[PDB]
Amino acid sequence: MQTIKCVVVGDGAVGKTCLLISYTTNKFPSEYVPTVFDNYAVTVMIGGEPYTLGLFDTAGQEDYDRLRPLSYPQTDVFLVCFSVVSPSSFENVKEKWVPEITHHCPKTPFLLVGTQIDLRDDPSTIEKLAKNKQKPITPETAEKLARDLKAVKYVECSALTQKGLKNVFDEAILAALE
Amino acid sequence: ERMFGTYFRVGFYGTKFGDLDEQEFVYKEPAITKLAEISHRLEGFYGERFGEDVVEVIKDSNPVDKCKLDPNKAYIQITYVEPYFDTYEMKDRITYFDKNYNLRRFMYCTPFTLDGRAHGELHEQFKRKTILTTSHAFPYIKTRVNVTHKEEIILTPIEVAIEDMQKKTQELAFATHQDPADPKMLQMVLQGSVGTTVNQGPLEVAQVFLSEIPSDPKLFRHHNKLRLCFKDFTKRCEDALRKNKSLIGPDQKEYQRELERNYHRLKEALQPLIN
Repeated sequence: MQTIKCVVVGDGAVGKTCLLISYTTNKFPSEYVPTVFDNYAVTVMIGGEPYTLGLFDTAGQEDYDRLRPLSYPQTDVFLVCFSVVSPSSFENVKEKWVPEITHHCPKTPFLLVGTQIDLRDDPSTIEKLAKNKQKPITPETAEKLARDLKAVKYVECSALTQKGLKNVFDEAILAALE
Repeated sequence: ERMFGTYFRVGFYGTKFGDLDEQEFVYKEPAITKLAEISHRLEGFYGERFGEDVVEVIKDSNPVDKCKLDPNKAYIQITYVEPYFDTYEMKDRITYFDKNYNLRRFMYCTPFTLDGRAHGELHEQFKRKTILTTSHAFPYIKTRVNVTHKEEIILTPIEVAIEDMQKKTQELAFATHQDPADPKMLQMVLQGSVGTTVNQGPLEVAQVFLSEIPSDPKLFRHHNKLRLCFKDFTKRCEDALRKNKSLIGPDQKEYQRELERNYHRLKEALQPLIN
Protein backbone atom coordinates (compact mmCIF):
# COMPACT_ATOMS: atom_id res chain seq x y z
CA MET A 1 0.00 0.00 0.00
CA GLN A 2 1.52 3.29 1.22
CA THR A 3 3.21 4.88 4.23
CA ILE A 4 1.96 4.24 7.72
CA LYS A 5 1.76 7.29 10.02
CA CYS A 6 3.17 6.47 13.45
CA VAL A 7 3.22 9.50 15.74
CA VAL A 8 5.59 9.14 18.72
CA VAL A 9 4.88 11.10 21.92
CA GLY A 10 6.67 11.03 25.25
CA ASP A 11 8.61 13.06 27.75
CA GLY A 12 11.62 14.78 26.28
CA ALA A 13 14.96 13.30 27.32
CA VAL A 14 13.84 9.69 27.52
CA GLY A 15 15.65 8.94 24.28
CA LYS A 16 12.47 9.09 22.20
CA THR A 17 14.56 10.41 19.38
CA CYS A 18 17.81 8.60 20.18
CA LEU A 19 16.08 5.33 19.43
CA LEU A 20 14.01 6.48 16.47
CA ILE A 21 17.05 7.62 14.52
CA SER A 22 19.40 4.88 15.65
CA TYR A 23 17.08 2.11 14.49
CA THR A 24 16.07 3.68 11.18
CA THR A 25 19.65 4.36 10.05
CA ASN A 26 21.44 1.16 11.18
CA LYS A 27 23.63 3.10 13.56
CA PHE A 28 24.42 2.51 17.18
CA PRO A 29 23.59 5.32 19.64
CA SER A 30 27.26 6.16 19.39
CA GLU A 31 27.68 6.66 15.64
CA TYR A 32 24.41 8.12 14.33
CA VAL A 33 25.18 11.02 12.03
CA PRO A 34 23.44 14.00 13.63
CA THR A 35 21.10 16.33 11.88
CA VAL A 36 18.82 19.34 12.31
CA PHE A 37 15.62 18.00 10.81
CA ASP A 38 12.93 15.86 12.47
CA ASN A 39 10.97 12.72 11.63
CA TYR A 40 12.38 9.42 10.27
CA ALA A 41 11.27 6.86 7.70
CA VAL A 42 11.97 3.12 7.54
CA THR A 43 10.87 0.17 5.45
CA VAL A 44 10.12 -2.84 7.65
CA MET A 45 9.59 -6.28 6.23
CA ILE A 46 6.77 -8.40 7.63
CA GLY A 47 5.88 -11.72 6.09
CA GLY A 48 7.43 -11.10 2.72
CA GLU A 49 5.62 -7.79 2.33
CA PRO A 50 7.47 -4.49 2.65
CA TYR A 51 5.76 -1.71 4.62
CA THR A 52 7.01 1.86 4.91
CA LEU A 53 6.54 3.60 8.21
CA GLY A 54 6.69 7.35 8.75
CA LEU A 55 7.87 8.28 12.21
CA PHE A 56 6.62 11.64 13.47
CA ASP A 57 8.68 12.85 16.41
CA THR A 58 6.90 15.24 18.80
CA ALA A 59 8.39 17.53 21.43
CA GLY A 60 7.49 16.66 24.97
CA GLN A 61 7.39 20.10 26.59
CA GLU A 62 4.22 21.87 27.68
CA ASP A 63 5.29 24.83 25.52
CA TYR A 64 4.41 22.74 22.46
CA ASP A 65 1.05 21.76 23.95
CA ARG A 66 -0.88 24.10 21.67
CA LEU A 67 0.86 22.95 18.49
CA ARG A 68 1.57 19.24 18.90
CA PRO A 69 -1.90 17.80 18.17
CA LEU A 70 -1.69 19.38 14.71
CA SER A 71 0.20 16.26 13.72
CA TYR A 72 -2.52 13.94 15.08
CA PRO A 73 -5.02 13.77 12.14
CA GLN A 74 -4.60 10.77 9.79
CA THR A 75 -2.27 9.08 12.27
CA ASP A 76 -2.51 5.33 11.91
CA VAL A 77 -0.78 4.33 15.14
CA PHE A 78 0.84 5.90 18.22
CA LEU A 79 3.97 5.09 20.20
CA VAL A 80 3.68 6.34 23.79
CA CYS A 81 7.13 6.42 25.42
CA PHE A 82 8.59 6.41 28.89
CA SER A 83 12.05 5.37 29.99
CA VAL A 84 11.80 2.57 32.53
CA VAL A 85 14.40 4.28 34.75
CA SER A 86 12.45 7.58 34.76
CA PRO A 87 9.45 7.34 37.08
CA SER A 88 8.29 10.80 36.17
CA SER A 89 8.16 9.89 32.46
CA PHE A 90 6.13 6.85 33.49
CA GLU A 91 3.51 8.82 35.40
CA ASN A 92 3.42 11.40 32.63
CA VAL A 93 2.03 8.50 30.57
CA LYS A 94 -1.03 7.91 32.81
CA GLU A 95 -1.85 11.58 33.36
CA LYS A 96 -0.94 13.41 30.15
CA TRP A 97 0.18 11.44 27.13
CA VAL A 98 -2.53 8.79 26.94
CA PRO A 99 -5.45 11.10 27.85
CA GLU A 100 -4.37 13.31 24.95
CA ILE A 101 -4.03 11.11 21.89
CA THR A 102 -7.25 9.39 22.85
CA HIS A 103 -9.03 12.73 23.19
CA HIS A 104 -8.07 13.63 19.59
CA CYS A 105 -8.05 10.13 18.05
CA PRO A 106 -10.26 7.96 20.29
CA LYS A 107 -9.93 5.08 17.82
CA THR A 108 -6.31 5.23 16.69
CA PRO A 109 -4.53 2.35 18.47
CA PHE A 110 -1.54 2.95 20.70
CA LEU A 111 1.43 1.10 22.26
CA LEU A 112 3.26 1.62 25.54
CA VAL A 113 6.97 1.66 24.78
CA GLY A 114 9.37 1.49 27.72
CA THR A 115 12.90 2.46 26.79
CA GLN A 116 16.49 2.47 28.03
CA ILE A 117 15.96 -0.91 29.63
CA ASP A 118 19.71 -1.32 29.86
CA LEU A 119 19.82 0.90 32.96
CA ARG A 120 17.10 -1.13 34.65
CA ASP A 121 19.39 -4.17 34.88
CA ASP A 122 22.29 -1.76 35.60
CA PRO A 123 23.47 -2.00 39.25
CA SER A 124 24.65 1.66 39.34
CA THR A 125 21.36 3.32 38.34
CA ILE A 126 18.99 1.18 40.48
CA GLU A 127 20.94 2.01 43.61
CA LYS A 128 21.07 5.48 42.07
CA LEU A 129 17.26 5.77 41.66
CA ALA A 130 16.63 4.05 45.02
CA LYS A 131 18.77 6.63 46.79
CA ASN A 132 15.91 8.93 45.75
CA LYS A 133 13.12 6.68 47.11
CA GLN A 134 12.22 5.22 43.74
CA LYS A 135 12.73 1.99 41.88
CA PRO A 136 12.75 1.43 38.10
CA ILE A 137 9.62 0.25 36.32
CA THR A 138 9.42 -3.50 36.18
CA PRO A 139 7.69 -4.80 33.06
CA GLU A 140 5.23 -6.35 35.51
CA THR A 141 3.99 -2.92 36.54
CA ALA A 142 4.12 -1.49 32.99
CA GLU A 143 2.24 -4.42 31.47
CA LYS A 144 -0.79 -3.77 33.64
CA LEU A 145 -0.94 -0.06 32.83
CA ALA A 146 -1.14 -0.97 29.16
CA ARG A 147 -4.00 -3.39 29.79
CA ASP A 148 -5.43 -0.87 32.28
CA LEU A 149 -5.65 1.67 29.44
CA LYS A 150 -6.22 -0.78 26.55
CA ALA A 151 -3.01 -0.29 24.60
CA VAL A 152 -2.40 -2.99 21.99
CA LYS A 153 0.50 -4.26 24.12
CA TYR A 154 3.54 -2.94 25.95
CA VAL A 155 6.97 -3.27 24.36
CA GLU A 156 10.34 -2.32 25.77
CA CYS A 157 13.63 -1.84 24.00
CA SER A 158 17.19 -0.63 24.40
CA ALA A 159 18.40 1.90 21.88
CA LEU A 160 21.95 0.80 22.73
CA THR A 161 21.91 -2.98 22.70
CA GLN A 162 19.19 -2.99 20.02
CA LYS A 163 17.28 -5.50 22.20
CA GLY A 164 13.58 -5.69 21.27
CA LEU A 165 14.05 -2.57 19.19
CA LYS A 166 12.87 -4.25 16.01
CA ASN A 167 9.91 -5.79 17.87
CA VAL A 168 8.72 -2.29 18.77
CA PHE A 169 8.43 -1.18 15.16
CA ASP A 170 7.11 -4.55 14.05
CA GLU A 171 4.21 -4.34 16.47
CA ALA A 172 3.50 -0.72 15.41
CA ILE A 173 2.81 -1.75 11.84
CA LEU A 174 0.80 -4.76 12.91
CA ALA A 175 -1.21 -2.50 15.24
CA ALA A 176 -1.88 -0.08 12.41
CA LEU A 177 -2.90 -2.87 10.04
CA GLU A 178 -5.74 -3.63 12.53
CA GLU B 1 18.99 1.31 -2.78
CA ARG B 2 19.05 -2.25 -1.52
CA MET B 3 18.54 -3.29 -5.03
CA PHE B 4 22.15 -4.33 -4.35
CA GLY B 5 21.52 -5.94 -0.95
CA THR B 6 22.59 -5.09 2.59
CA TYR B 7 26.28 -4.73 3.39
CA PHE B 8 27.96 -4.75 6.80
CA ARG B 9 31.65 -4.55 7.80
CA VAL B 10 32.73 -7.20 10.29
CA GLY B 11 36.04 -7.19 12.17
CA PHE B 12 37.21 -9.93 14.53
CA TYR B 13 39.37 -9.21 17.59
CA GLY B 14 40.73 -11.66 20.14
CA THR B 15 42.93 -14.76 20.46
CA LYS B 16 39.82 -16.89 20.90
CA PHE B 17 39.10 -16.37 17.17
CA GLY B 18 42.12 -18.32 15.94
CA ASP B 19 42.52 -17.62 12.23
CA LEU B 20 40.04 -14.75 12.16
CA ASP B 21 41.65 -12.49 14.81
CA GLU B 22 42.34 -9.14 13.12
CA GLN B 23 40.49 -9.86 9.90
CA GLU B 24 37.86 -7.55 8.42
CA PHE B 25 35.20 -8.74 6.02
CA VAL B 26 32.31 -7.17 4.18
CA TYR B 27 29.21 -9.37 4.55
CA LYS B 28 26.47 -9.44 1.88
CA GLU B 29 23.13 -9.84 3.62
CA PRO B 30 19.82 -9.95 1.72
CA ALA B 31 18.03 -6.63 1.20
CA ILE B 32 16.44 -4.93 4.21
CA THR B 33 18.56 -6.40 7.01
CA LYS B 34 18.78 -4.36 10.19
CA LEU B 35 21.97 -3.92 12.17
CA ALA B 36 20.04 -5.39 15.09
CA GLU B 37 19.55 -8.58 13.10
CA ILE B 38 23.05 -9.64 12.13
CA SER B 39 24.63 -8.41 15.35
CA HIS B 40 22.14 -10.64 17.14
CA ARG B 41 23.07 -13.45 14.78
CA LEU B 42 26.84 -13.04 15.10
CA GLU B 43 27.09 -12.58 18.87
CA GLY B 44 24.42 -15.23 19.41
CA PHE B 45 26.36 -17.70 17.29
CA TYR B 46 29.55 -16.97 19.27
CA GLY B 47 27.52 -17.06 22.44
CA GLU B 48 26.85 -20.67 21.43
CA ARG B 49 30.57 -21.36 21.14
CA PHE B 50 32.69 -19.52 23.67
CA GLY B 51 30.13 -18.66 26.38
CA GLU B 52 27.63 -15.85 26.69
CA ASP B 53 29.66 -13.53 29.02
CA VAL B 54 32.52 -13.73 26.51
CA VAL B 55 30.97 -12.19 23.37
CA GLU B 56 30.93 -8.40 23.25
CA VAL B 57 29.91 -6.32 20.23
CA ILE B 58 31.99 -3.22 19.59
CA LYS B 59 29.03 -0.86 19.43
CA ASP B 60 31.15 1.55 17.41
CA SER B 61 32.56 2.21 13.94
CA ASN B 62 35.76 4.27 14.08
CA PRO B 63 38.95 2.20 14.38
CA VAL B 64 39.96 -0.35 16.94
CA ASP B 65 42.45 -0.05 19.76
CA LYS B 66 43.53 -3.35 21.22
CA CYS B 67 45.00 -2.53 24.63
CA LYS B 68 41.53 -1.33 25.63
CA LEU B 69 40.32 -4.90 25.01
CA ASP B 70 39.86 -7.63 27.66
CA PRO B 71 42.22 -10.19 26.08
CA ASN B 72 39.84 -12.88 27.38
CA LYS B 73 36.73 -11.61 25.58
CA ALA B 74 35.77 -12.02 21.92
CA TYR B 75 35.05 -8.62 20.38
CA ILE B 76 33.19 -8.09 17.08
CA GLN B 77 32.83 -4.74 15.34
CA ILE B 78 29.68 -4.64 13.17
CA THR B 79 28.96 -1.62 10.97
CA TYR B 80 26.52 -0.90 8.14
CA VAL B 81 28.13 0.07 4.84
CA GLU B 82 26.96 1.32 1.50
CA PRO B 83 28.37 0.66 -1.98
CA TYR B 84 30.60 3.51 -3.19
CA PHE B 85 30.86 4.64 -6.83
CA ASP B 86 32.91 7.07 -8.90
CA THR B 87 30.90 9.95 -10.29
CA TYR B 88 31.43 8.03 -13.54
CA GLU B 89 30.52 4.64 -12.07
CA MET B 90 27.19 6.13 -10.92
CA LYS B 91 26.13 7.82 -14.17
CA ASP B 92 26.23 4.41 -15.86
CA ARG B 93 24.03 2.83 -13.14
CA ILE B 94 21.44 5.46 -14.19
CA THR B 95 21.12 4.85 -17.92
CA TYR B 96 21.71 1.11 -18.29
CA PHE B 97 19.33 -1.07 -16.33
CA ASP B 98 21.71 -3.71 -15.07
CA LYS B 99 23.38 -2.19 -12.06
CA ASN B 100 24.63 -4.87 -9.61
CA TYR B 101 27.94 -5.77 -11.11
CA ASN B 102 31.16 -4.37 -9.72
CA LEU B 103 30.58 -3.83 -6.05
CA ARG B 104 34.04 -3.54 -4.55
CA ARG B 105 34.01 -0.17 -2.75
CA PHE B 106 31.87 0.35 0.36
CA MET B 107 31.56 3.36 2.65
CA TYR B 108 30.48 4.15 6.23
CA CYS B 109 30.45 7.52 8.01
CA THR B 110 31.60 8.15 11.53
CA PRO B 111 31.15 11.48 13.32
CA PHE B 112 33.35 13.09 15.92
CA THR B 113 34.51 16.25 17.62
CA LEU B 114 38.05 17.47 17.83
CA ASP B 115 37.19 17.15 21.53
CA GLY B 116 37.11 13.33 21.31
CA ARG B 117 33.35 13.03 21.80
CA ALA B 118 31.06 11.64 19.14
CA HIS B 119 28.79 14.63 18.66
CA GLY B 120 28.97 18.38 19.34
CA GLU B 121 27.23 21.53 18.21
CA LEU B 122 26.92 22.53 14.59
CA HIS B 123 30.14 24.47 14.73
CA GLU B 124 31.84 21.49 16.39
CA GLN B 125 30.69 18.51 14.32
CA PHE B 126 33.17 16.73 12.08
CA LYS B 127 32.57 13.60 10.05
CA ARG B 128 34.88 10.81 8.86
CA LYS B 129 33.90 9.27 5.51
CA THR B 130 35.77 5.98 5.36
CA ILE B 131 36.02 3.94 2.12
CA LEU B 132 36.68 0.18 2.23
CA THR B 133 38.00 -1.64 -0.86
CA THR B 134 37.49 -5.38 -1.08
CA SER B 135 39.55 -8.34 -2.23
CA HIS B 136 36.92 -9.37 -4.75
CA ALA B 137 33.73 -7.72 -5.95
CA PHE B 138 30.18 -8.72 -5.43
CA PRO B 139 28.15 -10.52 -6.49
CA TYR B 140 30.54 -13.40 -5.94
CA ILE B 141 30.54 -17.04 -4.97
CA LYS B 142 30.92 -16.48 -1.17
CA THR B 143 28.88 -13.95 0.81
CA ARG B 144 31.72 -12.43 2.75
CA VAL B 145 34.87 -11.06 1.18
CA ASN B 146 37.63 -9.37 3.17
CA VAL B 147 38.95 -5.82 3.00
CA THR B 148 42.31 -4.91 1.55
CA HIS B 149 42.75 -1.09 1.25
CA LYS B 150 41.05 1.74 3.12
CA GLU B 151 40.68 5.54 2.73
CA GLU B 152 39.66 8.17 5.31
CA ILE B 153 37.96 11.37 4.20
CA ILE B 154 37.33 14.22 6.61
CA LEU B 155 34.39 16.61 6.33
CA THR B 156 34.72 20.02 7.99
CA PRO B 157 31.66 21.09 10.06
CA ILE B 158 30.35 23.17 7.15
CA GLU B 159 30.64 20.31 4.67
CA VAL B 160 28.61 18.24 7.13
CA ALA B 161 25.90 20.91 7.16
CA ILE B 162 25.92 21.03 3.37
CA GLU B 163 25.51 17.25 3.22
CA ASP B 164 22.54 17.30 5.57
CA MET B 165 20.86 20.04 3.55
CA GLN B 166 21.36 18.39 0.17
CA LYS B 167 20.02 15.07 1.43
CA LYS B 168 16.88 16.83 2.69
CA THR B 169 16.41 19.18 -0.30
CA GLN B 170 16.18 15.97 -2.32
CA GLU B 171 13.97 14.18 0.18
CA LEU B 172 11.39 16.88 -0.65
CA ALA B 173 12.18 16.78 -4.37
CA PHE B 174 11.40 13.11 -4.55
CA ALA B 175 8.26 13.09 -2.45
CA THR B 176 6.81 16.04 -4.27
CA HIS B 177 7.32 14.72 -7.82
CA GLN B 178 6.10 11.17 -7.14
CA ASP B 179 2.95 9.46 -8.47
CA PRO B 180 0.65 8.41 -6.87
CA ALA B 181 1.86 10.86 -4.24
CA ASP B 182 2.10 9.71 -0.68
CA PRO B 183 0.52 12.41 1.46
CA LYS B 184 1.65 10.94 4.82
CA MET B 185 5.22 10.56 3.56
CA LEU B 186 5.32 14.09 2.07
CA GLN B 187 3.83 15.81 5.09
CA MET B 188 6.30 13.93 7.30
CA VAL B 189 9.18 15.23 5.24
CA LEU B 190 7.81 18.77 4.97
CA GLN B 191 6.62 19.11 8.58
CA GLY B 192 10.15 18.16 9.61
CA SER B 193 11.87 20.68 7.32
CA VAL B 194 9.84 23.79 8.20
CA GLY B 195 8.05 22.75 11.38
CA THR B 196 10.68 21.18 13.54
CA THR B 197 9.95 20.91 17.27
CA VAL B 198 12.82 18.61 18.41
CA ASN B 199 16.04 19.15 16.49
CA GLN B 200 17.64 22.50 15.86
CA GLY B 201 16.34 22.99 12.34
CA PRO B 202 17.69 24.70 9.27
CA LEU B 203 17.74 28.30 10.44
CA GLU B 204 20.37 27.71 13.08
CA VAL B 205 22.54 26.22 10.34
CA ALA B 206 22.63 29.29 8.12
CA GLN B 207 23.09 31.45 11.24
CA VAL B 208 26.25 29.55 12.24
CA PHE B 209 27.81 29.38 8.81
CA LEU B 210 26.27 32.13 6.65
CA SER B 211 26.63 35.07 9.03
CA GLU B 212 30.17 36.12 8.02
CA ILE B 213 31.70 36.09 4.56
CA PRO B 214 35.05 34.43 5.33
CA SER B 215 38.31 36.00 4.23
CA ASP B 216 40.09 32.79 3.32
CA PRO B 217 38.79 31.99 -0.21
CA LYS B 218 39.46 28.26 0.24
CA LEU B 219 36.56 28.63 2.67
CA PHE B 220 34.45 30.78 0.35
CA ARG B 221 33.90 27.76 -1.96
CA HIS B 222 32.23 26.17 1.06
CA HIS B 223 30.46 29.22 2.51
CA ASN B 224 28.93 30.19 -0.80
CA LYS B 225 27.97 26.64 -1.74
CA LEU B 226 26.11 26.40 1.53
CA ARG B 227 24.25 29.58 0.59
CA LEU B 228 23.16 28.09 -2.73
CA CYS B 229 21.95 24.87 -1.14
CA PHE B 230 19.66 27.01 0.98
CA LYS B 231 18.31 28.83 -2.05
CA ASP B 232 17.47 25.44 -3.58
CA PHE B 233 16.06 24.32 -0.26
CA THR B 234 13.74 27.22 0.19
CA LYS B 235 12.36 26.60 -3.30
CA ARG B 236 11.58 22.96 -2.53
CA CYS B 237 9.55 23.71 0.61
CA GLU B 238 7.42 26.22 -1.26
CA ASP B 239 7.02 23.62 -4.02
CA ALA B 240 6.06 21.10 -1.32
CA LEU B 241 3.64 23.28 0.67
CA ARG B 242 2.03 24.07 -2.67
CA LYS B 243 1.65 20.30 -3.28
CA ASN B 244 0.31 19.35 0.14
CA LYS B 245 -2.37 21.99 -0.39
CA SER B 246 -3.56 19.92 -3.37
CA LEU B 247 -3.69 16.83 -1.16
CA ILE B 248 -5.20 17.45 2.24
CA GLY B 249 -8.84 17.16 3.19
CA PRO B 250 -10.70 19.36 5.66
CA ASP B 251 -9.17 17.95 8.86
CA GLN B 252 -5.65 19.16 8.05
CA LYS B 253 -6.43 22.76 7.22
CA GLU B 254 -5.01 24.24 10.40
CA TYR B 255 -2.18 21.71 10.16
CA GLN B 256 -1.30 22.92 6.70
CA ARG B 257 -1.78 26.57 7.71
CA GLU B 258 0.80 26.25 10.48
CA LEU B 259 3.30 24.62 8.11
CA GLU B 260 2.86 27.75 6.00
CA ARG B 261 3.07 30.24 8.85
CA ASN B 262 6.32 28.37 9.66
CA TYR B 263 7.93 28.44 6.23
CA HIS B 264 7.21 32.12 5.83
CA ARG B 265 8.55 32.94 9.25
CA LEU B 266 11.68 31.02 8.21
CA LYS B 267 12.22 32.37 4.68
CA GLU B 268 11.95 35.89 6.06
CA ALA B 269 14.65 35.02 8.55
CA LEU B 270 16.72 33.28 5.92
CA GLN B 271 16.75 36.01 3.29
CA PRO B 272 19.28 38.34 5.00
CA LEU B 273 21.83 35.51 5.04
CA ILE B 274 21.08 34.00 1.61
CA ASN B 275 21.76 37.25 -0.25
